[PDB]
Amino acid sequence: GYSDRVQQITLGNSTITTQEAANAVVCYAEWPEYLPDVDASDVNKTSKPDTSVCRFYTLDSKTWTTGSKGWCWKLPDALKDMGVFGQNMFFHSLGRSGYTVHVQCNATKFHSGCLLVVVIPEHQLASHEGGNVSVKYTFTHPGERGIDLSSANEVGGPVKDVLYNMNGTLLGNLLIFPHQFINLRTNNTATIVIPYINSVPIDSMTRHNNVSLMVIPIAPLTVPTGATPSLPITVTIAPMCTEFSGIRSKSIVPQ
Amino acid sequence: GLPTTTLPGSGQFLTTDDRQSPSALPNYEPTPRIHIPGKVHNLLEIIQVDTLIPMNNTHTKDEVNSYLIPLNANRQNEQVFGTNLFIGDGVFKTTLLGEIVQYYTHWSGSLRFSLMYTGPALSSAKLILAYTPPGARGPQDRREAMLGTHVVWDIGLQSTIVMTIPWTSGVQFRYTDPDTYTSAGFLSCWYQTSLILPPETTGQVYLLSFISACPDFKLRLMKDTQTISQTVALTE
Amino acid sequence: GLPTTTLPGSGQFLTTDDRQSPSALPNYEPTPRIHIPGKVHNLLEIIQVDTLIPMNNTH
Amino acid sequence: GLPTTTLPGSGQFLTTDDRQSPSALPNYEPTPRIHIPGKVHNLLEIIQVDTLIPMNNTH
Amino acid sequence: TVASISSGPKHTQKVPILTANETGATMPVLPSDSIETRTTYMHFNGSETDVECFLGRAACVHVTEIQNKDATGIDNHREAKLFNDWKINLSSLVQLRKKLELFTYVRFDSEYTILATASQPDSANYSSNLVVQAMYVPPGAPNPKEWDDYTWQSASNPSVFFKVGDTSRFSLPYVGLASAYNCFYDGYSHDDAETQYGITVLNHMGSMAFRIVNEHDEHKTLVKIRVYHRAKHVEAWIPRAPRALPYTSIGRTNYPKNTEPVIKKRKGDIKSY
Amino acid sequence: TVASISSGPKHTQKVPILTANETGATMPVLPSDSIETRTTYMHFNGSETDVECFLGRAACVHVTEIQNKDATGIDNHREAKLFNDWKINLSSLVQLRKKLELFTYVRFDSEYTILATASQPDSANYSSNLVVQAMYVPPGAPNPKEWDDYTWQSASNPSVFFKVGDTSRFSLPYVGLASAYNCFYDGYSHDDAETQYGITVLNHMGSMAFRIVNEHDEHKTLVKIRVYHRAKHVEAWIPRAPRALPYTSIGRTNYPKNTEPVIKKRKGDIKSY
Amino acid sequence: TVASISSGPKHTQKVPILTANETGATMPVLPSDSIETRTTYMHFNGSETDVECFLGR
Amino acid sequence: INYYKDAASTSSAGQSLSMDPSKFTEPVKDLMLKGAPALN
Amino acid sequence: INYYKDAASTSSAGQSLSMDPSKFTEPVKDLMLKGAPALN
Amino acid sequence: INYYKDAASTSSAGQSLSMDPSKFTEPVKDLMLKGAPALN
Repeated sequence: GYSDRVQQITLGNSTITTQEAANAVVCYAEWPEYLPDVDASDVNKTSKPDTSVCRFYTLDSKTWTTGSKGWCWKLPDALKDMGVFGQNMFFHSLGRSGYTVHVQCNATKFHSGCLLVVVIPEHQLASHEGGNVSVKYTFTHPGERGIDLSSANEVGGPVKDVLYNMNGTLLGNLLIFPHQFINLRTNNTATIVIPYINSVPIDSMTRHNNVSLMVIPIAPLTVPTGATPSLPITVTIAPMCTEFSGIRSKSIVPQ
Repeated sequence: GLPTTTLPGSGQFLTTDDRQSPSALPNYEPTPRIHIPGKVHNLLEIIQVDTLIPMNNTHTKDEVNSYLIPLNANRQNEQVFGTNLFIGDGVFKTTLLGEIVQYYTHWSGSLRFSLMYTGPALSSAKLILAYTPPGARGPQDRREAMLGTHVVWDIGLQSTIVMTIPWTSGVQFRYTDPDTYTSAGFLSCWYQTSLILPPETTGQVYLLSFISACPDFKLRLMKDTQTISQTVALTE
Repeated sequence: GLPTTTLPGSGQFLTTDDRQSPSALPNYEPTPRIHIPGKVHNLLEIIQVDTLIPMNNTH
Repeated sequence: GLPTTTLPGSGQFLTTDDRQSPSALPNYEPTPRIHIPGKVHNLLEIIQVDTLIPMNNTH
Repeated sequence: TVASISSGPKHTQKVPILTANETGATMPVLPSDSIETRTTYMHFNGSETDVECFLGRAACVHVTEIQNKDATGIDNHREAKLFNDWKINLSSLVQLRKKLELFTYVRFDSEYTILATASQPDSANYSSNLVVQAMYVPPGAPNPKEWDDYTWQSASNPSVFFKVGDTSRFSLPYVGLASAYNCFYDGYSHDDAETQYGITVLNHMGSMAFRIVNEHDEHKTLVKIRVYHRAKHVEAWIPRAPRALPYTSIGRTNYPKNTEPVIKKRKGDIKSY
Repeated sequence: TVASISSGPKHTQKVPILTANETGATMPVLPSDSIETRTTYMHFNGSETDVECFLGRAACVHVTEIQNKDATGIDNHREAKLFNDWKINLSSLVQLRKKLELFTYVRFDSEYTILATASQPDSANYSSNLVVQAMYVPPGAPNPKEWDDYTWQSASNPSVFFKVGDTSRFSLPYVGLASAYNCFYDGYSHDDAETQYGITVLNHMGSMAFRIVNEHDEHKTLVKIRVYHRAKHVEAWIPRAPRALPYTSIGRTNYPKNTEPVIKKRKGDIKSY
Repeated sequence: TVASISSGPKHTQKVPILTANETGATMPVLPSDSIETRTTYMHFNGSETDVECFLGR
Repeated sequence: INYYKDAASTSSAGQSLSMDPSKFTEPVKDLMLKGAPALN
Repeated sequence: INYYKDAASTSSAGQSLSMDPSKFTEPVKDLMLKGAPALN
Repeated sequence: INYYKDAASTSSAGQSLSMDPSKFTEPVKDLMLKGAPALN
């Protein structure tokens, strides 16, 4: 009586149940694991807070309306302030982590709409100015708020044009990245497990984000007659196999 | 001193030849490799992942909406969409498949075309997808369409339908850039019965459509893509 | 570095010589051969089929 | 005469390449080596000896 | 290898063509799941789509130019193109760039070919024969200031001398600092509020300085340098969506404003053929 | 091997010299069936009549020309012969063409040799040294528009750079779409009422674009390109009647009107010697 | 080859970090004598610092 | 025959002949069998 | 010795030494023997 | 393969792979053990 459909994920002191899942994706078919010695470089023993950092943090909720263009969060940024995960983050020189991402959106059998939930490794954004204008730090570190693709261009911020993925590629091809759809008629959640993907064994958690999670409405939300025209979307994310190394004074970052 | 003779071609530089060269950095030790998920070995590995087709090309500036094929409730007998199968041009051209095919001169193989339905769960519909092999015109009505490769799709719990365009061909390779002799057919879709919405519901519903290549597929003779060009060198 | 000497004829192009060359299309896979009746191997095979002589050349 | 083809790079001088050359002094016999304390083999051997840092740079 | 097996009529409870794309998978459906097929063999291996093959041919990566002329009274050799440097890149001419950016991280050895040809746009009695010097200048080395500085001694820095009209060729190991070169980097060099975004040393491949060794003749001679780059021993990770809009800058993803629709509009209906 | 066996007088009921040609056969009659012969050996193998040998020597297949000159103010490089393309063919110069069309389908690898020589028809101080670039442009690739377009980057398209006066040589595998190249095709590309007859992609071998890499000197330089083609690994099917009338077009069988009698008229009678 | 071995807390009478530089020696002290380390390998030979290489271009 | 000492100086590598699209085409956590229902 | 990797790059092929004119000189359905009458 | 007769004409030497810093880092007459007191 197991269905692909019902699932339970327990991680730390927190549990999620979905009764309307559509399997789960594990990026590149690899599950998060700690850093092996053969791959290690820094000689420091690392710190593995385990259950105090590897639990589920639910970010603040978004509201899908007929005019929504899509939202974008960066990792580990989105979690920069969650509990002890965040403290560890500002206090060590280097850290490394994988995540379980669970995006939630329920409706009824009269609604229609379909969101794309995708994880993009190394999502370098484009400046809407063109040329070689850079995208300032603050703009690519929105924190739990994430970036709202239907917000206005700002100065020093990225471009927010959806048919171009914020980088000069077409929305249609985002499907080459680990992703899952939430089609109100099928699905009510999306779950993706992200292994740590980098060109170095461990890195800085503040100067470099290693994935952007993106939720994009593709088939517009259509509510039943005289229904309220909107649904909330909630994102809950859990660091998994986290390791921190090179402890010290506590980083100070712009803004 | 051993006697030699040099042949025609001596001193030429062929950008495609593969020979040994002296290393400028004798004895240098590269950084160790660490493990990174995701290694690609063949472009054939990636063109099997499906991506969305902007089938609804009828707009005037690129929009999220050209990915949406609309469906109308209560129409009978009528046609949902049509396209030829020049995978290197037209709707296909910006898709990952289209985009890679363009790095090669010839392609052969089967294509997989699927449609995912997004209408309310309490609605229902039966569509027919038809592949018309080279030699006939794009079908003009379902009767015409239904006499070639087709699948009656019944919209249900299972949200997507995967149609295969089996390789139908005299010549074993076709050109990726559209060519007549080498042309592959048409793909059309019609109401088999009709879309029906539940009460309290209204308007258009949309289908999303994807394209990817079957394991069947072959691409050969690499060349340059018409999809990118430039007028002055870029700088930092 | 192995010492060499080049002989007279170096650099010439003789349309009748038969040597190796780099392939411009590295790794390309040609279309499979299928069977076709009629293969010719030697011109000596075909000059044994008789053909008509315009003997009455007087026109 | 063996047929050859020369590749791009022929005739270049790369200061870092390592090949054989004719000796200008054929048959010459170098002076014998005697023992000298102190032979260095790697620069890695010497950067492990500590030396003083002008830390007080303020002059 | 069979490309298609033989398959006949089906009337089952087992439907391989109905799936749920919401899952993120592309189910491996074949012609034989939905029509009746006959056996056929592949006759093909997919040799020429190997990434080593795809990135393994020489591409032009840079065209520069230097001139041989009397430097007498020139206050700025660099500025007179008496000599010229180039910080190595693979993202300035777009053909090879789009190919590499199909991947996120890439690792390979480089083989460089340098072609140099001379031009004499104004009245010369003859064509002189110039020798070019290409010096590889790694970050931290003294940089040439005049066309005949002590720098050109290049006692520790690899340099090649070849003749204009000829070609020089050598190969450099993978010089990246990390395990792969980042084709993309969503980071900064430090948490500064104004530091540059995206451009990184993670990509840095050295830099190269060119000059003519010859002193000047009576006329002036323009020498134009073309650098070609061929990847050998390629390793690529994490495929990405191909580049759709035009490029504007080395190292940023930025596209131009008021660009044009990249998807071709139908001449007709959705229903059109 | 015996070329003739010994044979003596015959008075038989078994007549090998009477046959019925209406049958379509050429009965294998020998000297020894009708005169008295002596033994003789062949001393010969028929080596030089092998089709590999017959089609295996280089033949000139194309002569084109490009010039190096100041492109300043040229509105159409292609038109100034600043650069030039060629869609590969073996039926434009007739010598090799008649040889190939002795067969219906032919399959082979090609070895190309390209000789380039320069001419300076009007007053020059000297002869410059130019490097030619020959790019192989398969159907669907961007085609060069100016003599120095992004196209020439040729990041994915095989190109060779050699010097004028020298020769370039490389070999291309059999690039046909079918199992053989059609020397003839009695068809159309589709059932159109006005589509072209006979000319087909079944024959298509690619296409090639040439340019000089050098910028301009003070004089102008004419470079004339000659492409030679040698078939290697030849396979030929279905012999046909040799070409009798002159050729008029690449790819059609058409002969010129009011052509001349191709059979030599006797100077005398049928009875004449 | 290990570049660093794994080493944990220490509370000893054996102090490798106190020395007398007046002796002229450079005592071979390592990270693992004064912090807690994890194993890591060298992945490197020191090839390009050989004097033959240094003076050989 | 390599004429040179360093590995970077050798010619192009030889075909992976690796090929496994499943990391890209089927990265699902619970295995999907073709023919069995997608969602149970 | 081939110096190159691809087959197209090898020299000319070597003599068929196949030679069988009968597909061209005697494509008759019922075999004709020299010496026996052509038409029986 | 050496093509030449004299030893000077051969290419560069090959890595010492000798490496022993103690003549430079620990030339003390009485051996010092790390961890034992420097001056007893």
